[PDB]
This record gives sequence, C-alpha cells and structure tokens, in this order.
Amino acid sequence: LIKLARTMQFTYEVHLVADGKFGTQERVQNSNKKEWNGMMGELLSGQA
Amino acid sequence: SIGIAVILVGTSDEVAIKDAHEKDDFHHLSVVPRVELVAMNETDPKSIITRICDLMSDRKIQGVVFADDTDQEAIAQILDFISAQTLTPILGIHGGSSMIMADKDESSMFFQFGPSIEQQASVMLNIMEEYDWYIFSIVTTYFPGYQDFVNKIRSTIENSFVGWELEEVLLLDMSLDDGDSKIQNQLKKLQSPIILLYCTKEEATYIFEVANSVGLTGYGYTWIVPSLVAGDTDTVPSEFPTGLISVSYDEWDYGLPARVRDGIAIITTAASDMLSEHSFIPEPKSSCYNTHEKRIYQSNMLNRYLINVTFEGRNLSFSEDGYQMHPKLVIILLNKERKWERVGKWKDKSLQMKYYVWPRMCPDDHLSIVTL
Amino acid sequence: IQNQLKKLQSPIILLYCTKEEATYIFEVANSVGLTGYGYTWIVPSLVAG
Amino acid sequence: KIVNIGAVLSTRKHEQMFREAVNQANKRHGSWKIQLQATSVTHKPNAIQMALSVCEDLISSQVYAILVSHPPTPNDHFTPTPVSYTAGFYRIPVLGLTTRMSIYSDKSIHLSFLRTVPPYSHQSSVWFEMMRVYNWNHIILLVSDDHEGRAAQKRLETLLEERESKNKRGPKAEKVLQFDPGTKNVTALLMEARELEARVIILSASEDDAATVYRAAAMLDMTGSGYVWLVGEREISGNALRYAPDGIIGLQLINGKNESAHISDAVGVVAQAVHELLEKENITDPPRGCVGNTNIWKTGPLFKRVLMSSKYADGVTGRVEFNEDGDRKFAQYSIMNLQNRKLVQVGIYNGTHVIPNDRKIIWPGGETEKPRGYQMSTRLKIVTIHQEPFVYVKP
Ligand SMILES: *[C@@H]1O[C@H](CO)[C@@H](O[C@@H]2O[C@H](CO)[C@@H](O)[C@H](O)[C@H]2NC(C)=O)[C@H](O)[C@H]1NC(C)=O
Ligand SMILES: *[C@@H]1O[C@H](CO)[C@@H](O)[C@H](O)[C@H]1NC(C)=O
Ligand SMILES: *[C@@H]1O[C@H](CO)[C@@H](O)[C@H](O)[C@H]1NC(C)=O
Ligand SMILES: *[C@@H]1O[C@H](CO)[C@@H](O)[C@H](O)[C@H]1NC(C)=O
Repeated sequence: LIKLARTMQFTYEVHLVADGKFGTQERVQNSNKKEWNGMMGELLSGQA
Repeated sequence: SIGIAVILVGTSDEVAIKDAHEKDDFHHLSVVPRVELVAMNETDPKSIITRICDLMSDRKIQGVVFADDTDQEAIAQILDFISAQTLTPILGIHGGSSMIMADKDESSMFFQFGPSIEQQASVMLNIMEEYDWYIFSIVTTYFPGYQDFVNKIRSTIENSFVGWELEEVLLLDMSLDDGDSKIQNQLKKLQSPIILLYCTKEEATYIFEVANSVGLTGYGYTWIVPSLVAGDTDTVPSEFPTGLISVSYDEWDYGLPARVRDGIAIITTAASDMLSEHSFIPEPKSSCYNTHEKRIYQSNMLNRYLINVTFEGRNLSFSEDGYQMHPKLVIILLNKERKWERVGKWKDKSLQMKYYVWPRMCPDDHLSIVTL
Repeated sequence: IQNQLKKLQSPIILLYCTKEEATYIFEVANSVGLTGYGYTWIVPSLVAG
Repeated sequence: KIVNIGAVLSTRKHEQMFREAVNQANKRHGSWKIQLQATSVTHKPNAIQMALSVCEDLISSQVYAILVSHPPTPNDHFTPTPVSYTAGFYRIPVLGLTTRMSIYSDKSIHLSFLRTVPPYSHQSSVWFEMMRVYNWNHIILLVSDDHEGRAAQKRLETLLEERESKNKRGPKAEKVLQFDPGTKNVTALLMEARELEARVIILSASEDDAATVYRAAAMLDMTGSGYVWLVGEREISGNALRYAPDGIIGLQLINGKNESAHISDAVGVVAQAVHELLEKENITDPPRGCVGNTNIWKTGPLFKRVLMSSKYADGVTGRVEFNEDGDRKFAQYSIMNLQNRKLVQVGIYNGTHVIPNDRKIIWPGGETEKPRGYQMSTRLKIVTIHQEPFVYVKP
C-alpha cells in the first residue's frame, strides 16, 4: 500500500473491519433483502 | 348517529335491504352504527353528484359505501374527486367502482376494494416457483402501469436464493403495426416455455393471433396474465389459447351482503377507535361542498385510524394509496371448454390448488416414473 | 406443418419443389420467421435457376 | 351538418376572440359540406358546481370537443380536472391549453385528453442535451417526492439509459435523492450530497421548496466556484429570485402564457381534424344530453385518435404535432441565466438543436471558464482484516 500510494499520490486512513469476517452472501432474518456480509459489505455499502 | 349510507345503483340487490340488519352485531365497539339505505336505476355523472350530496346535505352523512356494476371506471374517478372536494371517507366496493386507480389525489379519502399490480406479480411468481422454474420472458406494451410491473418482478428475481433465470423483456410499439412482425420474429426468439405478458384486451387478441402466425400458441408454451386481460367477463373471445392462466379477484363466491357488512364494520370500528380513544368530533358537513369546506378543512383527518382496522378475525387494513393488504385472490384458467374454471385460493402468500401435479392439457411425452 | 417447420430448430435446411411452390413455402417461412439469418437454404437446379 | 364545440375560459374577452377565431375557421377551411359553431362558459370557485355547469354545457349542445384554459387562481393543479373526468364518462376528446402538471399525461386516468404544450416532465431532455454538449458526466439529481418528481426522475433515467455497447461510458447519474414536499431544514440532505465527486446538481420542485433549499445551500455554500447547477422553469420565478444564487441556469417555454395564439392553433387543428373525420363510416351522433343516457359515444376513440395523428399545417406557434400521448412536440425552449439579479436569453433550444448564440454564460462563483465536475477525491478510505503473515495488529 505504501509503495502504491507513493506511486499514485494518495492520502488515506486504515481501519480494521467491524466483525472479523471476510465476506459472503446471506439473507438476513426478519427481512427479504439478501445482504453482503462483513468486509465485502463494508465496501459495497459505502464505508470504504 | 354516525351517518353511513349505502348506494346500490343499476344493481339487483334488493334483498340486501335485509342484509343491513345483520349489522346488529356491532355492539363490540358500542358506537352508534346509524345506517340507512338508498338505491337508483341507471346512472350518469350528474345523477351521482346530485343524489349523493343531496343525501349528505339532508341527514348528516358521516361516510358512505358505494356498489354498482357495468364496469365504467369513470365512476371510480368521479367518486374520488368528490371525496377530495368534501373530505369525507367513502368506500367504493363492487365491480363497478372496484377498479384500482393508480395515482389517486392527495387530499382524497377513497380506499378502494381490490388488489394492486405488484401483488398480482407476486402471486404469479409464487405459482411459477411451484412448478415452472424460470420467468422466461415478458412481452408488454407501454400501457400505463408498465414500468412498475417489470420493476416489481425484477426486484423479486434478484433478491432470492433460487434459480430465476429471466431471459429477456421486450416491449413493442403497438401504435405502429409494421415492426411488430420483426419483434414477433424476436418473439419466436423467446425459445422458452413460460412467457408472461401485460396489456389490454384488444392488444391481447392481436398478440395472440400474431403468436398464432408464428406458432408460439402451441403446447410447447404456457401463458400468464394479470387480472385485467379479459378477466372482467365470462365471454372469452377467439384467438385465446387454452390452458391460459390468470389471477383475478374472487367475484364468484364472495357475498355482496358480506361485503356490505364488512364495509359497515370498517367505518364503525374506525369511528370508535377515533372517538373513544380521543373523544374528538368527526364533525358533519353543513352541506355538500358548496362553500363551507373551509370550516371542515381545519379538522384533523381520521384517515390514520381508518388505515389499520381489523374485525371478525380478518386483517382489513389498507395501504396509503387505497388498496387491501392481505386481499382474497383466486387463480383461474381457460380449459378446453372455453370457460373460466376456478382452481386455487390464496391468502398470506400461501397456495392451495388442484392436486400437486399440473393438468397439462392436450393439443406424446412426459412419462410418469415411480421409485422408492 | 409450418409450425413443425419452426420445429426444424436447425441452421441448414434443404428443399426440393417447383418454383411457385418455392414462393409459397418461402412466404410461409416468412410468416413463421424462418427466413431469418439464423438459417441457410439450398435448392437443386430447378428452383428458378 | 351543424357540428358544435365549446370551451371554458376566464378572460371572457377571449370569449369574443374564440368566436372570431371559429368565424375565421368557417370562412377558411373546407368546401362547405358542414357548418361549425361553438359556445363558451367560465370558471367558478366551486369545483363541483363547475362540473355541473359543464354538464349544462354538454346538454345545451351536442358537443364534439371541449377546450379550457387556466383562470387567474393559483391552484394550478386541481383546476382543469373536473371537465376531464366529466368528459371521460363519454370519451369526449378535450384539449388543454394553460396547464403543465404531468399527472394529466397518464393515458389510464384521463384516457381522453390532449394538450398544446409539453408538460414539466419533458423538461429533462434539454438537460440531457446540455450534458452531452458540455461533457458533464457526473450528475447529482435532487428531486421532490410528489408524483411530479417521480415522473421527472423516471423520464430522465430512461432517457439517459442509452448503453448501446453494440473513449469511455456516457454521462451517468452518480445518485438520486428523495425529498419531502413542503418540509423545512433539508440541510441533512445537502450534507449528504456534499461529499460526492460531482460538482453539478439538478433540481425540480415547487417554488417554496426552491427557496428553502436555496437558503439552505446559502448557509452551506454549495454555491461557490466549481459548483454549477440548473433548474426547470418554476424554480426561477415568484419566491425564487429573492433567494437564487447569482448565476444559475433556468429555462422557459418559447411562447408561454399567450393563450390567444393557442386558441387559434387549437380551433384550426380541431377543424382540420373534423373535416377529415365526418366521412369515415358511422359517426351519426354525439351523445345529446348529460342525463339518462348512460352509454358512451361509440365513435369517441376513433375521432380522438385521428385527431391525435392530425399533422397541422402551420400555426402561430410553428408546426405543431402531438406525441404518442397527446402532447405538443418540438416546442422551443430558451436558456436563461441569473446575470447578477437579472434574466437573459443566453441560447435557444430549437426542438432538438441547442443553439448557444449569445454573449457568455456566467457561472456561479463568478468565474468565466466552463468548469468540469467530478474533482475526484485525493483522500481514500481503506479497509483491512487482521491476518498474521500479511497484516499485523499491535497496540
Ligand atoms: C395487519 O397487517 C399489517 C401488515 O402485515 C400489520 O402492520 C404490521 O403490524 C406490526 C405490529 O405487530 C408491525 O410490526 C409491522 O411493521 C406492521 N407492518 C407494516 C407493513 O407496517 C398490522 O399490525 C396487522 N393488523 C392485524 C390486526 O393483524
Ligand atoms: C394497528 O392495528 C392493530 C390491531 O391489532 C393495533 O394493535 C395497532 O396498535 C395498530 N397500529 C399499528 C401502528 O400497528
Ligand atoms: C436543523 O437546522 C439546523 C441549522 O442550525 C441544523 O444544525 C440541524 O442539523 C437541522 N436539523 C436536521 C434534522 O437536519
Ligand atoms: C400572442 O402572440 C401573437 C403572435 O404570436 C401576438 O400577435 C400577440 O400580441 C401575443 N399576445 C400577447 C398577449 O402577448
């Protein structure tokens, strides 16, 4: 990441995921919308 | 005295004069179910306007219930406009009025009696996921309600865990009848058993004769339509291929007097849940909407309490746009006799029908295999 | 039988008839859309040659 | 024969104008196989009694079509409805002049209805064209929650959904934002909109809401340099200009509210259509009376459709033609700008040509170059998971 950023002029801040899980698809309980779990979700929602 | 009126026009429901007295079981809410009844022969706009606001000017009508036939939804628009102009909860319930308006007015209080589009789409999806596994196509003109029908089933397609391979949706510009032959070549390019479509009646005739011209009417297919294609009749035209399935309202056993009682109970339960909990005033109107609509405009509307009302062991709430959550639907199909046979019932997203095997009518395959 | 001709889900079709019969069959295959480019036809040295 | 039409207006002098117009129509068109004639009434503050007077009009004449304008009242929405409902009971084709609300275009609710002006919904096509022109390809779409807003949003999306795919992808909305009519303190919404890439937004709502969001942005200054945006027609009028940030882009109808030319155009096209109608097969009557006769005019749909397809020759508003739903097409639009507390035609939109033929656009921050949107973020945001030989975690 360091090398990449120096090569591309970024600025950033790293934060670990909220629940340790990599990510998979799931249909939550008490709803119909199947949701992307974990880190994949933290990306696809807008958090990253 | 809560003003509840019942108007039966152009109908044969004189015996329902005794059906009103069946509302004597309204002691559960113990708020005055004062009720009268009227009637009339053939109807126009002017007759309805005059008659109804004469009644409300005469004997302090709090709410009213409509019922007619002959399928001229113009009355369904007229009643809505009246509702808006007087701020008075009416409740149209029968084949005439019961034709869902898509987008009602804002200040209206109408609350029709029937199913939406998306509910019909969901019922279609349930039926399909029982046996025939893919929404193999969707062919629809752009008669209004168009964009929403596709959107609903697409939103249900994506948001599932079972197969649901949709092949292609394709509309057609029926207003110019030249390129329809090429799009019908592409309709032959729907190499797929279970096709779905959504258009008006004459458009259905046209599309079905075209699919006859390209031979998609054969038994290597199956069709489904919403409760608009010809369901409003017992007289099927020609060109309609047999085995066709639809899903309509249960206008074959649901009792008109039962309907009347249901609506009466609706308005009474609403009035109770509004007053007894708040001791407010659902103040009657001085006259029909001539000048004094302003004095009633200040009053807050009991619609919030009219939305969500149960009784009799049935959840009869509406949505904000005036249609029934949890309605009573049935499934019908066109057999060889060209008569609409009644097949299955539906409640709470359930399905009960003819035996687990599909009839699969005749025009030599599909062996039956046994194991253990 | 032309419905069954649509049941010729197959690119390279062959036929053998007179000229007017060829016209009739070709307009029919137009009516059932088998004249499209998902096909190819062959005829002997009698059809309109 | 004696074929009759009618209309309801509010000037009561356009009454005489319309009488002279139909006089001209008599003298002008046809080889005199029939006669033409009309009758006018006016509005009233009671909607119900207004529809009643419409029923009185309809009994007092075997009408063939009805026209109607907008009275000086500001209740623009609910005024021209009752005549349409009352006519739909008989499929009497009715033509509208001075209303724009898009609820009317629904072919399932006002199944017999036409108009002389495209509605607010079609306004999005010129936006799409301007986007193609200036290459702005990251657009924020801020709209209201009325049926009007959803219509505008749906039309714009289905228009930009080109995506043919047999340099880069075409212009694309970054996101949309719903918004509740009449509500104040929208600031929460603008705060969500701020941190996106796009530097250009689009708005379409009522004028009071326009003022509300204008002031809200003025508090947060989404109005500075680099930001550009554009609106419809009713966001730059009335309570709008008192709060519009200097330099926005609007637009207006070419002709607008000069309804007399509309009177002329309408009577001409109705005559042109009827003199092609009367010969077909089985017209035989319009429904005489507005009581007892509980049936429909068995020829309404056909006369209506052929009236729709009727290409006019030349009106006071150029060649006029109707869409697949009964709305004037190819109408012109005039681009404006808030030239520092003033409006000015900066370019005209001829049907499909957009013609920038004036001095210079002045963008909000005071700059003079056509800015580009999407100043891409330099700051990023990265996620990662604790995994031993690749990412260590130490206090
Ligand atoms: C009738 O059905 C509606 C919808 O199924 C019910 O509204 C639900 O009520 C529960 C309360 O237990 C809420 O948690 C849900 O959010 C409501 N649903 C919706 C869509 O708002 C209503 O309570 C039912 N009424 C009866 C008497 O059964
Ligand atoms: C709706 O009706 C039910 C009736 O069982 C009631 O319990 C509930 O409080 C009502 N309101 C809501 C918001 O559910
Ligand atoms: C209401 O407006 C104030 C402006 O001072 C703002 O700080 C606050 O966040 C707004 N409320 C909401 C819910 O947005
Ligand atoms: C309307 O337009 C016509 C020509 O387009 C013009 O002669 C007339 O003066 C205009 N009326 C108004 C009120 O602007």
